[PDB]
Amino acid sequence: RCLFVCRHGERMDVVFGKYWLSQCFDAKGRYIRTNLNMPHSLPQRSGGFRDYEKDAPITVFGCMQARLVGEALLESNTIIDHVYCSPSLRCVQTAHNILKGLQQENHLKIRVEPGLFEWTKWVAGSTLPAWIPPSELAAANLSVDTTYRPHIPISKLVVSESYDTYISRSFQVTKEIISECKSKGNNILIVAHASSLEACTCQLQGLSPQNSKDFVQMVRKIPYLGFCSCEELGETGIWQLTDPPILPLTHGPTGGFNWRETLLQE
Amino acid sequence: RCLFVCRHGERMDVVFGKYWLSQCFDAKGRYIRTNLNMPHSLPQRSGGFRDYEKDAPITVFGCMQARLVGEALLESNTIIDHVYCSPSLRCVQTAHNILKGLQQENHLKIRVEPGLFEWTKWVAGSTLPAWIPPSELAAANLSVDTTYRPHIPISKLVVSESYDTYISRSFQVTKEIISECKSKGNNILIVAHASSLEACTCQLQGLSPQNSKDFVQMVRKIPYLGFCSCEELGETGIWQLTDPPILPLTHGPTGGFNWRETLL
Repeated sequence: RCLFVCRHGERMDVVFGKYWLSQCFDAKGRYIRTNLNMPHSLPQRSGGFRDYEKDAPITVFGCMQARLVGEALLESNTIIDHVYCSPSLRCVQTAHNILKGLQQENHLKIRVEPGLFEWTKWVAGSTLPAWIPPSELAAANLSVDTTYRPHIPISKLVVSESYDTYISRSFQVTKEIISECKSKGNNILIVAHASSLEACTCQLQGLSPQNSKDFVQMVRKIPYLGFCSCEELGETGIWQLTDPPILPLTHGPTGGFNWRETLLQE
Repeated sequence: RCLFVCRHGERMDVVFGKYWLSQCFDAKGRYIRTNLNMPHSLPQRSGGFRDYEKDAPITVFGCMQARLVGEALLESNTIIDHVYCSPSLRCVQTAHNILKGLQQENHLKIRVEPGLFEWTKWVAGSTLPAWIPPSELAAANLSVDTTYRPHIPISKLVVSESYDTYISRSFQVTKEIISECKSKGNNILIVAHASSLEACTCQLQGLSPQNSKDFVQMVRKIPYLGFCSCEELGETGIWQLTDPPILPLTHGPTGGFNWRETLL
């Protein structure tokens, strides 16, 4: 048995900055493509385009990262029997595109688990992002399981949550995920956040969590699609981090370029 | 008539650093893949793997950057009638993958022109990179024209070249490129270096070049696949930079990750 945990792909809001909505949406709040790193379309959301502010999508290159990981899993014959993700759109889109690369997009149905959402301290304000429900995610051609009953529904998350609460629910939900997949296929994939890789696996392995200051510093090191593997040893039944079955993915930037501001014109 | 000039895609040596060869090659100099941003294979080179040191390939993401641009050109209904590139492998690979996006890889044949190589002061040492000749590039399934007769062959390049020489030969070669494509298709694509966007278009437009320092500082701003367009106004015959027919491409990094070092 193996638990794979990885981070979502490149985020639109990180690339395109504080006012990224202005690069993606017109005066009427309709999506527009102003860069090749943006897709042809984005889902309509119940509260309009500003719902994207606390729940940004991945980029085209975010999609490509996800697909490269899926293809690498396929190429290594790493069979994924179940896939879960955080309700964050970026996590759902990442999971969908791993499935594409895996060529399992018509077989695997992604189980959206609010339990896997990151520490709610990272959310601005006193309300949660307006996550797109699984029924709408499926309507947007993301391979989500609309029949999945989450272990920690949105109703059970609080924005006030302590670090301890975040680690504890991550431990709790990870055990419930493993428990329900037992004897239903060896490999489980979680697609979530930078913080998830340690939060989902720390107490699973019997380890004590770090203090929150060291935790936050560490979490800043997890690249997009950062990928870890936590295996259950048959002999002892103990879970332990091990080398993933795929190579790491590393690439650099392609910076912003305005030809008028740079090339000689006079 | 339009002249499009763009930079090659992401470079393998830039991503993986000074000791990048150690990440791509084994004790016998055979290519090894140790990262998903590395391709499945690299061409066999006459002087072995160290020839890559001064002539690095593009990465997987460099290829994807190239194909995206090609796809955008196809979507914009922009027809590329001729394509030229620097002999740098990164430029050739980028040009090929642009053709892939255009779905023109079996019709267009890339014209490898050493005149489009960048300022030779960016080459370490006193010898040029051991560029892979067109017949070998074709053998590696890159869509290169093995019959193209370059306007500035490798034999004509000087490793010790001055800035003014680089700017002048860029002007010279661009004019000769334009002249031989006249009345045989309206749009020309040049796939080369950061420095080529300006060097190839400056004097073409009748402009005075910047000094070498301001040139270098500007050159540092040009991203991978950075794309400009220089159009010939039909009324006057004056060439001028204009808005490209495709959107720009901007993305961030996905840095290194050692799970042993970072995770509990």
